[PDB]
Amino acid sequence: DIQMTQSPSSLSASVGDRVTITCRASQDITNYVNWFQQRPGQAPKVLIYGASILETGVPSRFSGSGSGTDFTFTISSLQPEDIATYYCQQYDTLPLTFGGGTKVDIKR
Amino acid sequence: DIQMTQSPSSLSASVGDRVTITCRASQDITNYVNWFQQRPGQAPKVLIYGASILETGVPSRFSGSGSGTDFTFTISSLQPEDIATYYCQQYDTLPLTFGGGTKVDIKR
Amino acid sequence: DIQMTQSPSSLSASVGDRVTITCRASQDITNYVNWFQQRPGQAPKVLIYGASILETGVPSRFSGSGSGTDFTFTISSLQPEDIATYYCQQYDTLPLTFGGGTKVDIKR
Amino acid sequence: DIQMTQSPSSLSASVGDRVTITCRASQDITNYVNWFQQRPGQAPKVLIYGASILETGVPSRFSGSGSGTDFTFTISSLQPEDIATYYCQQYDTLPLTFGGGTKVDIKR
Repeated sequence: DIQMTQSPSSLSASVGDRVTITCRASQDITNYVNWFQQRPGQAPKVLIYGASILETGVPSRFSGSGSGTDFTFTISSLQPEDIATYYCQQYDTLPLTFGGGTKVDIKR
Repeated sequence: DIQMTQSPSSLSASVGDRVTITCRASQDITNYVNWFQQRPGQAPKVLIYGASILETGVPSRFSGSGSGTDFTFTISSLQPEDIATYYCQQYDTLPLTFGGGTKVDIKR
Repeated sequence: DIQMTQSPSSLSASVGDRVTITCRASQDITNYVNWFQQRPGQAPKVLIYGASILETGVPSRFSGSGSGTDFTFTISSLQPEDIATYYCQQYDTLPLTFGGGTKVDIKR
Repeated sequence: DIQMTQSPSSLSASVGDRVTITCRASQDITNYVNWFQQRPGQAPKVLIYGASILETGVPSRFSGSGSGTDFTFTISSLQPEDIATYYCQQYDTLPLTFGGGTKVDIKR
């Protein structure tokens, strides 16, 4: 359908680091991308929608960009609370496919 | 902001057993409900879209029904391999929202 | 002295992915940065010197940039041979300090 | 391209023992030799620079000598914690090059 390739699949970094996650769509999805945060045992939580629109009450350290086939999710300055798996989801054409996830770990 | 309520939050079924999980919408979403299967350590996989339409290559023991606000998801005979967390997601109104998920487990 | 902060400290990706590694220097180092590749049990091998100069016989998929305090190492398209730990080293002021390394793993 | 030859490639010493590793330069590098300690899973750490100058906070059982092309690195009494791979690096001529390293181990 529309394939979302997400990289890296895992990353470990330290607090205050910049974290960049990408998503490449199989075809032009314009800016129909959701970025979700999923803490363990939780349900994916909308961070960014419309590829670059931050959901109300989401720290400004999270940002997204791109259009077309290449999207970027940036965590400006990793904070101890950010441990989780991040996902991109295209909502352009059904089925609304998800990239593979990026497991973010924070080193002591 | 459509809230999606899902139950039960956890289950423990013996393989062979039938499973029904529901999603109640905080409003009329017609039939725009995605049902996902999230395996442990993997990304959410589309099982059903359009509330009842099965995805290509999805086992038929999986069925979806509902229209409006109430939706049901059924696994006809829990397989050893159905163990995962299932989620409903609304695609009516932006931003797309998920229900809390249901953690389906197998007993011994 | 001069502190090189490198992120991420670990990453796992797939073949054909773009990989971006950064190094932030404590102070202006101009373009006095070495990027090394270290396969297990091996000695660090110079990939890039002068921050952006590729060492003779190094695949063009490896590139580097930046000046001042922010340097980037990019692997254009990860290849199965690239499994290793990557390091930045500043050679501006003694002692010639190393960033913390990025362990690159490739998922099947 | 200065080649740096280092020996031995491996050692196995009993704690208390004295250790000498050398680095022969493929040419005259005066005294620009770095000696690094690379612990298992960590980045290279500067022990000696300027061939013989000890780094701030470095144990004195570590000494460096040589000028020209031949350099020696000595650990006066191998500590349980000296287990690592040591490396010499020339900083005379670009690009900076490392010797093959010496994997110092402790016996039982």
